[PDB]
Formats: sequence, structure tokens, C-alpha cells
Amino acid sequence: MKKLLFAIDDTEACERAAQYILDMFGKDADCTLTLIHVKPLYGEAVLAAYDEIEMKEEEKAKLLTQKFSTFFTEKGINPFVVIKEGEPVEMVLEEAKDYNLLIIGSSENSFLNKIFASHQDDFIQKAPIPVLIVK
Amino acid sequence: MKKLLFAIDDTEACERAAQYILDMFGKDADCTLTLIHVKPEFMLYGEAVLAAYDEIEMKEEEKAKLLTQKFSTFFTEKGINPFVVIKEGEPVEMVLEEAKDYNLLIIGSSENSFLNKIFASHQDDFIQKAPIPVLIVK
Repeated sequence: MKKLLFAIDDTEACERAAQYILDMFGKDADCTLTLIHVKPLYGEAVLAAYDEIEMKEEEKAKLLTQKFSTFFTEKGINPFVVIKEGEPVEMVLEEAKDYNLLIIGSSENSFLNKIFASHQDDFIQKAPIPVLIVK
Repeated sequence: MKKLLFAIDDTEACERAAQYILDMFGKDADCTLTLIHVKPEFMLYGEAVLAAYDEIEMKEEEKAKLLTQKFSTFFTEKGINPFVVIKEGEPVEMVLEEAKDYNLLIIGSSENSFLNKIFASHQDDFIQKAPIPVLIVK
């Protein structure tokens, strides 16, 4: 079984990536798809918002994973979902160790390119498996 | 038909990419595979022009033959009859231009690739210039 890991994001590039996976792997029987989303404290203001922020992120994680899950399940793919927490980029690369292909959507608004996202200089070099980049 | 374009080089990374293509797309009857090799433009030192002019040009054509034969054999023995394209020019420009007419570009990442540098990041210029999705094999 070929294990695909798709790092989802709320971007149009990830929407194109989802369609592309379907176009390229949708008729493949020996193939599973896993959607990964990673839920991402200093100063009084940040500390007081902690609970509201944690709630917002849990809600965002559920909605985004459901949106991508529904996209696939109505078109013949029953994906797995993995929701992690930590630094998004590091957690994606760590999860990828157990898969055969990592798929990412690349765009300016990608979680990969956030100001504080890790591995912006070496992502492909650090990836333990092949990487498919869709724009 | 989904059109795969595979840029071939004389690297172990490219050997890994070829096998990965077989593993991921080998059983797919709606795939075509095209191999591309780009011969670089002529530049030599004067010392080499004097010492070996005839045989460096000959060796450069032999590289193209030997590479395309190696990968043609690899795939044909596993049931895939690939198309083969040989260009001459600036490899990066040539591969990216050819890629416009395909569905997936596959490259083995290596310091010795046609790019002469390993892929480091998704932010890499080559990745950003690619007109189609790119699959990078390490």
C-alpha cells in the first residue's frame, strides 16, 4: 500500500493539490491518503486569551479537516485524518517518516511560509521521503 | 492520459527517482512517461581545446546516448515504453519549457543533477518557476 500524506491548508493552492491527488491517485486501489493538520505564550495579553485561542484552533482544525475529508469522500477516497499539535512544519516532517509521498500546496499564504515557520531554507532536504509540490 | 516528464541525469538520485516512478505509477495504464536529457552548451578551457577537441565533443554525444539507453532499458524491462527527448541548451530553461505540456515533472535531487545543486526548499527558484506540479525524489 502506497501511503500518501497531504499537509492541508486553507489556501487555493491546497484546493488545487486536493484535486490533483484525486486526478492522479483516485483510481489507485493500492493507495491510502492521510490528511494532516497541526494545531500551532508570552505576555499578559497572550496568557489571558489562552482558552479562547485553544478553542478557536480546535474548531478551525475540525472544520478544515472536515472540508478536505468531504471533498475526497464524495469522490471515492476515504482518507485518514491526523490532527497533531506543535510547530506545524516540524510535526509534518516528523509524521512523513511513516509515508511514501508528502504532498504540499505552495503559495505565499501557505502555513509553510509563515514568518515563524521552520525549515524555510531546507524543507525538501529535511523531508524523509519524496515531496510533491503543487502551486 | 496523465503525462509524466522525468528529467534524467547521471546520479544515484535519478536512479532512485526511476524506481520510485515504477513503484508509484508502474501499474497505471493511463500514464505516459517521457524522459528528457539536455546537453549543455559548449564551453571549454583553451588547454582542453588543444588537448582533446575532437574527443570531448564525441564524449558529450556518448553521454546522451548512454544515459537515454540506460533509462530506456530500465523502464522497458519493467513493461513501460517511454518517449525520449534530447535537447541542447541551458538545462534549467529547457526542462521548464518542456514541462508546460505535461502533468507531472519528476527530478532526482543531487548536487550533480542538471541543476548542479540539490533542492533545498519549497521556496527554491526552480520550484517556483515550474509550470506544473513537481515531484522531488531524494
